[PDB]
Amino acid sequence: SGFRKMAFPSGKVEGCMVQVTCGTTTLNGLWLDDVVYCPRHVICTSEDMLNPNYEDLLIRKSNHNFLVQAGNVQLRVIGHSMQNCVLKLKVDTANPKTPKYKFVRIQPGQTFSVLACYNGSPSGVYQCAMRPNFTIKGSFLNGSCGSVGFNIDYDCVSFCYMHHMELPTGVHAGTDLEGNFYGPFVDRQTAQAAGTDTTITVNVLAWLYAAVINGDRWFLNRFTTTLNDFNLVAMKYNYEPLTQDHVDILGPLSAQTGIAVLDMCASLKELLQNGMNGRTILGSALLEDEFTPFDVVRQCSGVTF
Amino acid sequence: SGFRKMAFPSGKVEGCMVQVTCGTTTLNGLWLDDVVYCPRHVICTSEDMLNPNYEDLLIRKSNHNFLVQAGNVQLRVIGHSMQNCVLKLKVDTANPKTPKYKFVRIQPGQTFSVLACYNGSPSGVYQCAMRPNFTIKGSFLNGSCGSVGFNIDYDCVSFCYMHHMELPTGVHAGTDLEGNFYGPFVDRQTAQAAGTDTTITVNVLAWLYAAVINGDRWFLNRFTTTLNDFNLVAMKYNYEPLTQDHVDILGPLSAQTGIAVLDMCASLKELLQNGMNGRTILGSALLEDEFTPFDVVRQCSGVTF
Ligand SMILES: *CC(=O)N1N=C(c2ccccc2)C[C@@H]1c1cccc2nccnc12
Ligand SMILES: *CC(=O)N1N=C(c2ccccc2)C[C@@H]1c1cccc2nccnc12
Repeated sequence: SGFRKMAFPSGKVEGCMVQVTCGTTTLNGLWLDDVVYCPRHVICTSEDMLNPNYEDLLIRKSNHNFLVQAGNVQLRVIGHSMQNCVLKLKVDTANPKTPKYKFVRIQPGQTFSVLACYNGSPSGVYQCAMRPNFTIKGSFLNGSCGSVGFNIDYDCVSFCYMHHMELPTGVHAGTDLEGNFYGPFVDRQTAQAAGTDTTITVNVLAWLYAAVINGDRWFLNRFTTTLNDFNLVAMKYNYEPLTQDHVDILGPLSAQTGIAVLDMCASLKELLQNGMNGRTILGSALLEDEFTPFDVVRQCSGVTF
Repeated sequence: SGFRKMAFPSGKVEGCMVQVTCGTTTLNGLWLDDVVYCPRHVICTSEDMLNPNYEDLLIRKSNHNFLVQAGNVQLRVIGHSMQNCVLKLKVDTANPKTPKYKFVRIQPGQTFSVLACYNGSPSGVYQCAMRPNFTIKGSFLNGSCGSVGFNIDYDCVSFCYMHHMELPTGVHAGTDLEGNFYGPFVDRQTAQAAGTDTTITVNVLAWLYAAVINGDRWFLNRFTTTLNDFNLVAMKYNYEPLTQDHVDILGPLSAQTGIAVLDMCASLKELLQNGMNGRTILGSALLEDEFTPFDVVRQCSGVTF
């Protein structure tokens, strides 16, 4: 049946993308009800980014200094305020295309879809995981600021990420929809450290179950292991330790395939210790950790929205 | 800046997905203007699929035997006809959400986005390439029939694929929007051969340019080669031969990076002959061929729709 990195349909989110301009700077905004959300660094010039004092920079700005455009229509700004690293522009008209929505702060290891935008217009959609070190490995060029990450539950869009910056290492950093950064990052053009990244062990195991469901079974060995013995091998390979919560979450995929979680752990241990020996799993020559146990189940059931 | 497998925004295509039922069989249809397009095997039972005579099976069906539903609204069917392996149901109302559209028959090696649907509702979106052997490696469960593939050019949606079946090998087969299968496949439950698959050489080269644009340069060697010498190595590795048309298409990426196409060919030759030696390129331990030279340029310019 196949297994792919699948993003959510983006239609409900396209209808919310606007263009926000403040002087020389243009970026993307999110229009829900009568409020437009965008990164607060829309108020900065290139020079201001070296060491910005956002409170002082914002005081020089009035409602008329912000131009919001949705399609070829100019929204009128009647209020402005800073909430952490997000700017909230109150507009005179509610978005008629506002979907049912929630703002959520996702956990490291969880996935979401990104609708990459430029000048308020969508260009593409792809799936991402929030790394354990709170960075994402996306595809974002200059102008993509304000692009959002989200998940869908039938009719409800849960927004979880807003793009703010690229670190000098090439990975991406951003905030939740309340303006709080994921990780220790700050909205300033200064060299910042993301820290050691680790592999999402529960996600690699979920992907091994999807491989068995789709006929790939070569990696299955005759060994089993214990949670502590496996974790001795996980720490050496910078893999996050496995806990009984992760084993419980893997329950449905273990019940569907007849393979106990600890037996799948022993196979992962031998893959970590001996490599793939020129072989592939689900069309990949690496161990994949950007698929949660939920993403595996959704793709095998055909859950719709 | 990053490089990802990015699908087109799916909003314009979600508005066209309907559910089509004929007796016991339900699948997805595409509603454009006053016509619904769906696989003709919507008229079959499971037993009929072993050896269907579509002309005889369709004669037993009248307009009232087809139920078309878009959301919770039942469209009235006022005409029906078979065009190759596609059924065309004329309805009494035009889709108010019909985008600007074209039907196109794509070439092997070209890419497109798939909006996987179940019961007329979208579940996800992902990018695919039409393999040189006219199969696709997608993610499709029972009920996904009628799901469509497409590309977007600013405001115009070009539909290129309709999902019809999975081969016993796990790969997927389907038609263009005129009902003509890509490849030698037929809509029957019989064992079918896809034939030897080859690697899209021009796509692997485009991906090597994107790697250099994003800082990955380790694979660049001090060698060059000729078109015929490279093709001697391509034939041995089941890679499609490179021609001056492919070299011309790679022109912009060669001009952007300062690396002649034939020098990138020599690097590909050494990667084919010596492997990756435990290293990765753009987060992959395999040579990627599902990105066209156009997909690389779009992702480095930020082209919007
Ligand atoms: C996310 C994004 O588009 N940008 N982030 C930028 C940044 C610069 C210094 C420190 C942190 C973040 C620059 C770039 C950007 C933002 C807003 C408007 C733009 N217009 C043109 C080009 N780049 C940008
Ligand atoms: C594409 C698709 O969903 N299906 N294709 C099927 C097929 C069977 C035999 C030979 C060729 C193709 C079966 C499956 C399907 C189609 C239509 C309705 C369904 N309802 C439930 C389950 N599967 C299907």
